[PDB]
Amino acid sequence: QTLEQHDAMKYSIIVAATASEAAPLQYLAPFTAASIGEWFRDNGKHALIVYDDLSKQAVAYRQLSLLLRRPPGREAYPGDVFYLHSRLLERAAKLSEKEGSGSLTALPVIETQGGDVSAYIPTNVISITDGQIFLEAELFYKGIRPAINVGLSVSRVGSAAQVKALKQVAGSLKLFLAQYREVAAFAQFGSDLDASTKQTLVRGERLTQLLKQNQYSPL
Amino acid sequence: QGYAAEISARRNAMDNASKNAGDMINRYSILYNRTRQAVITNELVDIITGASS
Amino acid sequence: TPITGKVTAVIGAIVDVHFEQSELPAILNALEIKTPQGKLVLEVAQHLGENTVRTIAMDGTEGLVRGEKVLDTGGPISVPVGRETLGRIINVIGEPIDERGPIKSKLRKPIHADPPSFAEQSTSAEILETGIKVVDLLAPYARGGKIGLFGGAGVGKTVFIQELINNIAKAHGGFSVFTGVGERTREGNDLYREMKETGVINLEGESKVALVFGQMNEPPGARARVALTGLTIAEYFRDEEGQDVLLFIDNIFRFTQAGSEVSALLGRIPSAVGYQPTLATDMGLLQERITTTKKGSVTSVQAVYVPADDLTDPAPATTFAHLDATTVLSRGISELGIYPAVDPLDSKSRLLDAAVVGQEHYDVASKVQETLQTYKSLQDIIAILGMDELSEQDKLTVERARKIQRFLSQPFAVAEVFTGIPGKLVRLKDTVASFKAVLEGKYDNIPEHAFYMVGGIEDVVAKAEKLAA
Amino acid sequence: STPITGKVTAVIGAIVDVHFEQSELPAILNALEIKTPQGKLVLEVAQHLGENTVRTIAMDGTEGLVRGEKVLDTGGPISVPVGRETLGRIINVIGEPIDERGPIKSKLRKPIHADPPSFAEQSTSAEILETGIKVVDLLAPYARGGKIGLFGGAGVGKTVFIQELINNIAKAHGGFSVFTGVGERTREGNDLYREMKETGVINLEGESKVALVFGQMNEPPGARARVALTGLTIAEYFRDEEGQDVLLFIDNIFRFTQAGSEVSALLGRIPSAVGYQPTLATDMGLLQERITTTKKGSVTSVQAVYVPADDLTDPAPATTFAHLDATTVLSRGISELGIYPAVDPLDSKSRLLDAAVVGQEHYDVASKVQETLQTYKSLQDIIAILGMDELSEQDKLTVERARKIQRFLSQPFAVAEVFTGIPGKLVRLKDTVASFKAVLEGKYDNIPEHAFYMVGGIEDVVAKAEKLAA
Repeated sequence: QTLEQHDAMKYSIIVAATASEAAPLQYLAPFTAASIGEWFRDNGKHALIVYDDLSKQAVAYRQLSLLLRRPPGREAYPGDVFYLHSRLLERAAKLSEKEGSGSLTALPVIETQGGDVSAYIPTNVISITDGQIFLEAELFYKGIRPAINVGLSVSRVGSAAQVKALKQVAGSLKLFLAQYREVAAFAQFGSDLDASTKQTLVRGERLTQLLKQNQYSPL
Repeated sequence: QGYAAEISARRNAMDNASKNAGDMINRYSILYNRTRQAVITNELVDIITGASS
Repeated sequence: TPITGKVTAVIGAIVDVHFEQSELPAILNALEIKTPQGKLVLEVAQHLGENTVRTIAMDGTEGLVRGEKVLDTGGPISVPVGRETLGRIINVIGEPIDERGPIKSKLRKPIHADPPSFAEQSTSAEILETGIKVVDLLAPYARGGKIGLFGGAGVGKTVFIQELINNIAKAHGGFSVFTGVGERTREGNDLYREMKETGVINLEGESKVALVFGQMNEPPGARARVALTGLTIAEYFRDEEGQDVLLFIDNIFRFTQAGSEVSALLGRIPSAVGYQPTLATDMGLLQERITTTKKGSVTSVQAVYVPADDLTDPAPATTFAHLDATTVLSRGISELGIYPAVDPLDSKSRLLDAAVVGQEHYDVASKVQETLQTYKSLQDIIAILGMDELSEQDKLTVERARKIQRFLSQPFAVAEVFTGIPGKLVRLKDTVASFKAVLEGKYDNIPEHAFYMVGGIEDVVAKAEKLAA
Repeated sequence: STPITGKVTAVIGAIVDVHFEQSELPAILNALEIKTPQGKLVLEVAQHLGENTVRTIAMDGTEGLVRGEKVLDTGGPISVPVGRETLGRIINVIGEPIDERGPIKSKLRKPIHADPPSFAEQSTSAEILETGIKVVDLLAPYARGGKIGLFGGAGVGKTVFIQELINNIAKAHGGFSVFTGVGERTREGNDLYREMKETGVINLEGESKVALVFGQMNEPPGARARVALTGLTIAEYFRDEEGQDVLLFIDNIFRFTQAGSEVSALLGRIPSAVGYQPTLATDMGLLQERITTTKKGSVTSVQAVYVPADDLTDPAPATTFAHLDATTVLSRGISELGIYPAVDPLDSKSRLLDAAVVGQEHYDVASKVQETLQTYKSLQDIIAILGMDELSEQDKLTVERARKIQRFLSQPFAVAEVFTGIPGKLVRLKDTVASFKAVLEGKYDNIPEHAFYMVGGIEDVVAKAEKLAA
């Protein structure tokens, strides 16, 4: 409905396997959504696939595997979860111009289990992916919403995926923020602060407010 | 007089701090011990799971 | 039926039958085993083949002699329903255990039913007041909404629900359903007595509630399908009588727990922790048999007895998926002495948003969250050192937040007896005003003793005057 | 007797059991080819279940399979191609051109499996392979015929670091190289392929000074596991039977461990600790031991390693720490400080580094550096609460020297374009020894912290000091 209001469902397709719908159907749902994307990609049309939630895919495949009583991997997620996810994820690519240029872009989405990213399924995905967008719940309460913890977020493709104008402007944004984070931590141990640290802090506070995002606002 | 109070207060305060930290040590120690036990349990469950399958 | 069998095994309440013919029941069919315990109603869940099923037993097992005749009664059993389910407390079988004698059948419906589809949805986002201040500010209800409590061990789970019944269910019609799975019998008697007294059960008239109660002494297999029966009564009201209903479940942890127990016996390999591999599916089915439809909008409030807390235990985690609002109640906040014991940093509703329930309302709530989050954050440093070894600005924030924390109390009006303190009910309209003032620190000048264990802002002020004497 | 025919009996994912006919004895570690319209599916024979029924692991997808399907047996390990046609072609798990530059093989093939050389054969040369990278050269110098291990977390400029090494070490290196990618991204493959066409290493007219074996992460675990054996054998052919020195590169070897864990699990071997295979030690050992300096040549492996969630204790990382001669560990904290390379000096250790092995002076300079940093780390706690209180004149200097040293580690990368955009600095061995000595002596203690930031040699330390000065 939100999509229809914003009339973006003149191009949004929603592939669903609701929690009611079968665990075999849930397992099959990501791979067939990918196939729909590949058709767009093949045509040279570009699209982007959000996989919400892949964690529940693992539960479904787990149920399946355990009722076919195959030897499961750690955390009972069968030891071939990586194979399922990897084959799925490497299908999203920006193809060559001998391949019609078409690019399916993928955004996999895993739900953190108390930030337990050392869990088998989150660890596997992190290795596969080209970025991490770790969010923080505490920062949600802190008022940000969307609330992002950018210290544990990476983009390993660098500024080649960034807009050229934006590469120039946000060049030292990371450095300022990095200094802000460090100074802010230090400041809470109540040590007396010199002007050089408080330059950072004062600048830093303005930056923090600049970062904040409010739900349902594009720009 | 002020100075004497200043250094005195620092001693008094730093002593009270140490006591409070000891209590937090105890609280996290119990949590640490519990977390050890739970990990052991989960590892054993894994072994059992493997044999069972 | 010529589908007769004998009972090959009785391993727990998961009996196995061996039909003597190659005409077999199907899965979710029902069997009646004639025993000196009367009929026992069981539901076929697996076919282990060679005309030997493995059946969940929905009526308790014991004293069963092996090789006892079975008869196939087919399908998911159909209870007898009407508006004469109202004012009846029913056992799993569907028999009035408040003993008004048999329910007048109108429609008899199978205990297992299919969950309505994505096309049979109806989208709602309504305002509904709970008469609880903290709830109103953080998570204001809707008219089909599915709210869930994640109450700890006896955190006044019953008291909370009773308060909700006392306010909300006398402010909602259509019908309302109380279903208590694995309920504590004495607590149920209190509810039953109270209900008849407050006319919620009126037996001279009609009751605006119907009741299902399944005790926790009922064997596991029974407890699992106490839920399915309740969902059918709810569906009868929701669908065929079309009403916008209500539903209470206490606890749906008992459903999950029952599933975890049976899993081993059924031959299923119990997934993580021990919960059934079918935990996800079964939670899904139940919650899409409780989902809002365009034939009726059913507000559900489901109590999850999180075992030893830890909500990343698989069953609470999968509960979170199916609730539009949650009101996590936790022991820590209980320890802080605040009643209601609702976590203020762990309540959410999709309805809370923007001007959906007022931008100003949303702004006030946002500020409460930031302040509290800061306040919780600095608890380490403040305790090890003092609050004086943090900034004056921070000290104002902290002092304001301690007050807010104390203010959040609002004595219960259904545990008014138990607490001793007469309850307090605070309007949503009042709530916006009250918190707005406090955020501006207007009333941050009057005792924190005054703030503690009292409701309304006006009550705080009056208690300041009382204290001053 | 019976023809060399097996009939499928159970396809349960990758595990496929085959039922060779009564009267024929199979052998283990074989390669079974089943001619399928999906190409010939290769199954590596992994158990005997007796009565001529095998249980085998697949190397490729098992869709469409029908129980009853005739299975030829090669009878031994997969036979790859070796030659100098390998040099400048991309090969896949089954030894097939995926660069599609036609046939690969000289006139010879070799099996994927090979065995660790004898104790006499495995004798290594302690010589110092400098790279021109100060943090590496000083604090964990790479060594000839070595088994370098580029431990670090996830993508902290991990790709940048390795790539820089290819630029520095590869061009420098006299021998050939083989770049093997074990379960790495098809973006990463394309970048590497493109990058080395750019570096000209991959010369598409005539031989390339590298060979390539790109196995990517999409591929099933079985293929991910026995990609390693393949790449290793190509290098062995260079080392042995062409004599030619090599300098192997593998990426990322945690994927090799991970791949093996999974197919242990699938085979029904009751897993060991943290789901890692029971045969973890010996399989790692088999890979490493096979790589050695024989009397026929010398191979210097540089194997990238991913440390999942900075978990070192995890048996797969913990086992590799033993297994690799010249470690460099990149730590998150150092990365965040903006110090790129993010190699933590305390955690970067190489077999060669001590006394006069790397030069007595070099050793002493490096001993002083480590002590200075270690104190600074301890002092962070003191500074955190106390600040300047209980900190002497000496402590402030130690903080400052450590900070100057801290950004002295930071050194540009050639690769850096969109990662930084500052071309790499290759610093002579003599120059690095001199520059750290000067700092410690306090000859560069009137010099700002940032004047060591992203500098190279002695000229550079002074030059960036000058730039701030004016």
